[PDB]
Parts: sequence; structure tokens; C-alpha cells
Amino acid sequence: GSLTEDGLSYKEKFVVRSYEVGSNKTATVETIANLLQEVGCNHAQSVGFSATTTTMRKLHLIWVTARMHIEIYKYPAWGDVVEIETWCQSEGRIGTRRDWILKDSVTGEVTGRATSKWVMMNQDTRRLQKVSDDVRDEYLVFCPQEPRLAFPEENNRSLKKIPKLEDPAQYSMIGLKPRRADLDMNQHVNNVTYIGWVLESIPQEIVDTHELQVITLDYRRECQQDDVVDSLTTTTSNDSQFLHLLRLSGDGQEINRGTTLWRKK
Amino acid sequence: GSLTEDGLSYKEKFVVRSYEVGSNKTATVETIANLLQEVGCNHAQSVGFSTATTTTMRKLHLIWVTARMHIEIYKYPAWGDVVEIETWCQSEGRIGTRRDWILKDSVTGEVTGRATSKWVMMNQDTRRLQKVSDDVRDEYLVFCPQEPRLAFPEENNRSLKKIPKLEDPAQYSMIGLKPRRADLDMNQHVNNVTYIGWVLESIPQEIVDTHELQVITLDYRRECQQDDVVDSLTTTTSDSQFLHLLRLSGDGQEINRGTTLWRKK
Ligand SMILES: C[C@@H]1CCCN(C(=O)c2cscn2)CC1
Ligand SMILES: C[C@@H]1CCCN(C(=O)c2cscn2)CC1
Repeated sequence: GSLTEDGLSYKEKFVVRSYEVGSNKTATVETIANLLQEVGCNHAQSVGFSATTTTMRKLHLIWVTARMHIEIYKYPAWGDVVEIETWCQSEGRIGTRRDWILKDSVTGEVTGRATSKWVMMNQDTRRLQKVSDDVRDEYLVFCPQEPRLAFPEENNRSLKKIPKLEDPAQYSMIGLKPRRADLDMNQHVNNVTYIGWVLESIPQEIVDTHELQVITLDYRRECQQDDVVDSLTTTTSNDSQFLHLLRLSGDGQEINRGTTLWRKK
Repeated sequence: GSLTEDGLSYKEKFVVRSYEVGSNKTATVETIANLLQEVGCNHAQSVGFSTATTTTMRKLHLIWVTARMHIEIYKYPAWGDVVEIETWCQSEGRIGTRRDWILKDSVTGEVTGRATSKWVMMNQDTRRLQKVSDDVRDEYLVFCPQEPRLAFPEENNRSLKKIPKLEDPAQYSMIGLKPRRADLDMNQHVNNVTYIGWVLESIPQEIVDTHELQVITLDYRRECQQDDVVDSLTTTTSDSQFLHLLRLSGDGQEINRGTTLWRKK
């Protein structure tokens, strides 16, 4: 991959692997989410990061995902090449937004797009804090100055408020535990695992007859390596919509909430 | 990737991704196992095996199934490094075929790991393993070297050693392991790599933090269904050596058995 001519965004091509596809022989949404993560890490490394600054490392601060929103029009087939362009933009003292565009390497048509909201947090106390002006100036130079939104729409699904699922849930997957493959290089559960856990409560009948078009996932609390999670889903609707909730198997503490939108094959 | 000059083996280069590495920022053994699988699929596709079945095998409802996997790693590739893998097949008479791999450093050319696997023929409906017929053997002998080519040539080595059954009580255990949709392949079967991850779940974190996995030999006895639950058992048999057993959470039916060998960091 490489930064674009203006150095304000990054592009990378990926060939879809055998183990990355589903029953329809096309890449899963979790594989897509992993590819978004990979191009985001490479963009950060290319502009002198390792996504902490010296001021963030000095104050023990980190970037944490608050929301992820993915919309897929066409999933790449096994063996196809997909090009992803990614970039960041400041949103004032709230935090930063990171967006992506997925394109067909042969046709150049847009086959998917994503947006995510990130907030600053103290690594040790887990206390969120607004972005200080001194931290902002350090990365503003790597972002475009004019707004550049993967989801410009006058009123888009990426910024909709998500409500809390009411018991009893219509569908459920109980006793989900992460394994070592679910952890990152810092022994924390990978943000993609939550996507897989959310989708575990969707009935296989929906999975066999429908394709996932949209998914918006709010991140509320981290799941520890030794925690157990319950995945809950309720239908809220040619198109199927679901409301999701991830919570701790025991006390029922909320870790995630989201919505998915599926269309008929 | 591409077939070598003689068309008797295949090579492919992989860049190590951010989500593919462990706590010491070097690729996991499951990532290595996935890369072995990917280069094996590409080798099969390049010599005329469509979405590793032949026209005669398709006609008779026959498939290739792994019986044993043996991986030895000297140096795990770091995040961002390129690793080149060369793979090939060889017939072993009526028993079945063997598939071997050599892992090399793209910069130095030194061997950083090597693997071998034994495959047998099985009816995909009855699960009855059969010997390699004759009309089938001749159909693929032309894609394998005629003189022996072994990733593990040593006379009386670890790849061919007999594995015993773990005796209760196990010293360590991880119970209630269930596969999720990401653990399944394009045919809704549990991926052979998931078993490696499940075996390693019962290894104490103390071993994982102080040691590196050098060797792993895994026998495949029975498939784990999408709705099955597995228990992972381990006992120290000693460098550190362990004896492993995967079995069904309920009745205690054997699905896998193996051994690992770990070196101090
Ligand atoms: C271009 C970009 C500048 C902003 C920070 N960054 C990130 O990737 C990031 C995503 S969420 C918070 N930090 C590194 C590189
Ligand atoms: C070169 C090779 C030769 C025949 C078998 N094969 C495999 O991929 C295979 C079978 S069992 C493990 N590997 C297809 C192509």
C-alpha cells in the first residue's frame, strides 16, 4: 500500500484468501472489517505513528473505537483484488473519524464503504477525555482540511441513535468466550470479534437466504479475556432489520449494541 | 504466487498483517497454518483443480481429508515481514498423499519453518475412508515429483511418531469450546486450524508468556459439528513438552490428539 499523491489518504490492494470467504465463496464482513483494520494500521505507520503521538504516550492516552458503521454493496469473491482507500478527519474536541471506500480493482466501481468514530481515553483509568488542542495540532496536518465523508447523505444510517434491546430477546447465543486468536498484540479482544458475536444470534435461515448490507455497532465496554458474553437479537421489521445487544453472561452488563440490515438474495 | 519452473511445486509470498500477530508482535502458529492452507489451495487451482477434487473423485463422491499435520517453526515472522512458502505433494501409494511446505525469510533466504501433512480419501456422505484407487492415483501423479522430496527427511523423526491418549485426570483443561461462523469454511465445516487454536487453549498462560512454540503434531480423528461443544485437555510430559486431547464435552468422544514442544525465550 501507499499514501496518495497529496499524502492526505492511503490506498491498499488485498487479494481475497480461501479461508476468508463464506458459504457463498465471497469474503465475510469480518474479513472486510479485518482488512479495514490492516489498511488503517499501515496508514498510521506510513505517517510516523506506532496511533499514538509523543504527547499521547506521555499522558498514557490511547484512541478507542466508539462506533463502527459498514455498508457493503458487493462482497469480493475468493481470488479477487479489492482496493481500499482510507483517511482521517478531526471532529473538534470530540475525537477523530476514520472512513474507508472499497472498490473493485478491475471495474473501479464502489463495492462498499465504512465510517468509524474514535475517542481519546486514559489507558489505565479507562476515563475518556476530550482531545486537547496540543494533541489535535500534531495530527491535523495528516488529515484533509475540507470535509471528506464516506457517508455524506443529508440523513444517513451511520449517525442514527441505537436503542437498548428489551428482554425477552427473540433470538440468542449464550456462553460466548474469546480464545487467544480473538486477542490482539496487547492481549485485548479484537474489535472484529464483537461483529462475529453480534451475528451469532442471527438465525441461520436469514444467513442462507439474505446478504448483510448494513451494520452499525456501538462500543460501550471492553470484554476481558476471561469474561463470557450473551448475544441477543430481535427482528424490527424484501428487507430484514434486527436490533442487537452484547452483554456479560452473568450480571448482564452492556458491552455492545447495534443494528443490521439484510437484503434478499 | 506461481508454480516453479518445473511445474512440480508452488511458491507464494505473504506480508504479515497487524491482526495476524501475537503478544510478541510475531505471527501466530494459527496464522502460519492459515498461510499453509492458502498456498495449498492456490497450488491446486493452478494445476486444474476447480472450486482438491478430480473429475473421477467428483463422480464417485470422494474427498481428501487431513489425517495428520506436523509444523516446526524456528523463527516466527514479524508484523510487516514478507515470508515465502514453497509447497508440493507426493503420493504415498494406496494410503494417500502427503503435502509438505518450506517457510523462508524473503530477505535472507534462510529456512524459518517447515511443515508436513498426511491426507486420506473419504466418501463425503458415508465418511468411510478408502484407499487410493488406480484411475485416481494416475490422474494426479503427473503434478508431484517422482523422486522423494521430503520437508522432514530425518530417519525416525517427530512427524511420524505415534501419539498416545491422554489419561484422566488432565493436568490443565479448557472446557465448553464452541465454534462460531468465522470458524467454518465455505462448505460450513469447521476449519482444520480451529483445532490448533482449541488445543493451545489448555496450555497455561505462564508457558505462553515465557516460551515459544517450536513443534506441534496434530492427529485428526473425527470432525467437530457446527453444533458440538469441545473440551481441550493438556498434561506436561517433561524445554517443555505436552500431551493434548480434544473431545466432545458430553460423551467424551475423541476428535483430536497431539503433542507440542516449547522452547524458553
Ligand atoms: C492520518 C492519521 C492521523 C490521525 C491519527 N491516526 C489514526 O490512525 C487514528 C485513527 S483514530 C485515532 N487515531 C494516525 C494517522
Ligand atoms: C499438486 C496437487 C497434487 C494432487 C493433490 N492436490 C492437493 O492439493 C492435495 C491433495 S491432499 C493434499 N493436497 C491437488 C494438486
